[PDB]
Amino acid sequence: EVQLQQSGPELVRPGASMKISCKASGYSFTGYTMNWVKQSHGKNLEWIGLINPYNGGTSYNQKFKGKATLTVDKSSSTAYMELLSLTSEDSAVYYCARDGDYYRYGRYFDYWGQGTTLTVSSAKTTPPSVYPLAPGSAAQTNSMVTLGCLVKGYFPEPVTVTWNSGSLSSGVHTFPAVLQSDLYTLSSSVTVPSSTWPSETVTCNVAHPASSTKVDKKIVPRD
Amino acid sequence: SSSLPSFQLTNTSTTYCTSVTNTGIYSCLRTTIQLKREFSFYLLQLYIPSCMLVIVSWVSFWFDRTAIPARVTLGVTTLLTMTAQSA
Amino acid sequence: QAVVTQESALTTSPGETVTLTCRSSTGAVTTINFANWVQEKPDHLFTGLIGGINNRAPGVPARFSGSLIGDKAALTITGAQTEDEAIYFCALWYSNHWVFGGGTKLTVLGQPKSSPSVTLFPPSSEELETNKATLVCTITDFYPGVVTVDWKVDGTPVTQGMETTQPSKQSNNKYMASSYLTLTARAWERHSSYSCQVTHEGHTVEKSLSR
Amino acid sequence: SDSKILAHLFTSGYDFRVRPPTDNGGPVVVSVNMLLRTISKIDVVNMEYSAQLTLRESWIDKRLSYGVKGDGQPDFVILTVGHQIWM
Ligand SMILES: *[C@@H]1O[C@H](CO)[C@@H](O)[C@H](O)[C@H]1NC(C)=O
Repeated sequence: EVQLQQSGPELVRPGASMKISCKASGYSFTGYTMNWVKQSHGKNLEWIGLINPYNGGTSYNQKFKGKATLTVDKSSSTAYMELLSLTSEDSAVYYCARDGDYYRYGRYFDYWGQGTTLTVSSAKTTPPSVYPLAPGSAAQTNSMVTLGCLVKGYFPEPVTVTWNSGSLSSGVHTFPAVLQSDLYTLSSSVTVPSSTWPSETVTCNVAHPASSTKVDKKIVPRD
Repeated sequence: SSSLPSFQLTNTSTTYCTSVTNTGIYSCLRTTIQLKREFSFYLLQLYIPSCMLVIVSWVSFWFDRTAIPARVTLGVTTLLTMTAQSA
Repeated sequence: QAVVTQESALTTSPGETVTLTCRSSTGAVTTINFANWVQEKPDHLFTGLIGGINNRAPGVPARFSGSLIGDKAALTITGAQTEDEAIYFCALWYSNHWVFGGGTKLTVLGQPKSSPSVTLFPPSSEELETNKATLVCTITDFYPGVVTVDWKVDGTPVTQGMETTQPSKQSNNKYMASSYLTLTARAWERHSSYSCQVTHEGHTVEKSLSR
Repeated sequence: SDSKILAHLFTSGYDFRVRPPTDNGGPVVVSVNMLLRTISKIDVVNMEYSAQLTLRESWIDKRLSYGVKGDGQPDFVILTVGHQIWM
């Protein structure tokens, strides 16, 4: 089989510039052209450029003229992409996609890399602020009740959320994080039987390795 | 490199060959290709069989004098085969 | 300069035949557009399916087949399978560059459809005390993973301040999502009622609350 | 008839040096047909072979459009000498 292993995720500040790798294996490297595709949150998949390992010839998208630079090292069978003048807009996941034809441009995507997550933010490390949330009063919960925590304003990702220090690990819903003005925010909810609440304590454990933070918060019933 | 039947291209070089002539000094470039010939054939087609042929010619020495059909055959046969090789 | 349009999402059953389209804004999708179809599994996995003139990526099942139905590109799956449930992107070639489409979220049902279990949470007094108050709307146990979430403050639709995550897969192959509402402290105190409307398939669930 | 049409095409400002117009700014699509008459003089030493063939190319030049289908005019006109078209 073939593989297209790229470099790991990186985090840099606006104005700087870094270079993503894409080490190929399992085939004649000089025979297949490499594409580079940008997957952002705000925008769809944006094709950047392609580069022919044999000729070294390149063809860029007009949108990325000067923003990207495709090079290639035949010896190590690796494709490189240098992104210059990084801004908040360039924060995305970058893939390297192989062309499918042997020593000719067939114009069709074959194999892809695992992707490289590039985050370009002008933010400092912020410890997470945890706020609880109690259920509403007007409802019929014959079976069970739903409560949760809200982690707001942390940087960078990720944060790990558990319940009762692991005692409650069945029933958890940790939703994806959103980017709310330079800071990240997610919320985790756990559904427990109404008979076990609020008779038994249910606390929210949140850990943030990037700032060495581990704050807890017990959920308190609402009037 | 495989396009050539007779030779195998070993090295390519880009040099300058600017020379001074009676009409003036003219700038000049020179691309150079180096060609080595395929030795494996002549080895296995001529050198190896003929070496064995020379060796075979020696074993007539180890034969007795009375064995005319043995030594005469080997002598003539070995010489005739060598001629074909040359052709 | 040019936009490629796909369907939002399509639903199909195992064994049946589904067709994904790829419409160009510049006109009819001709053969020099070199219709490419890319499959996206969860966890940012990508693979090529159908490309260029009549080329196929290695290992692509026989059920996958490309065509030019009407005046747009088409990706037809004859005899759909459970593992064919992913996001399908089509890319068109305008000679200078490639252009991808919005992508279609194809759902192959491995279980009966499920209505969303939606719950609304008021901003905590600890959070309501300072900075900004936040409404949380957790959506769970819906299938297919396609939901439209609308907000209402004092009966009027909220055009600003709302944010919703992409439907993430659950443990039982269902989907879940969360919606947030950003407001100022004084804003929350003024309005009479808040409401979270979630649209799944053809039905609508409503959660509301006051003060 | 035909000579009457060809003149009308080149009375307007036409430039065979200019690529034909496209509905959406795209590339000119040339459809190619090939007819092989003879294959001969295959050479294994020089890595070459001689081939005689008929090349047929086809493209659309709206500048050269002289009619609608439902007119008394002939579907096609043979281009005479003295008139250049983009190729
Ligand atoms: C080119 O390679 C040959 C051996 O194949 C060598 O003799 C020659 O010096 C080389 N030229 C250079 C400049 O390295």
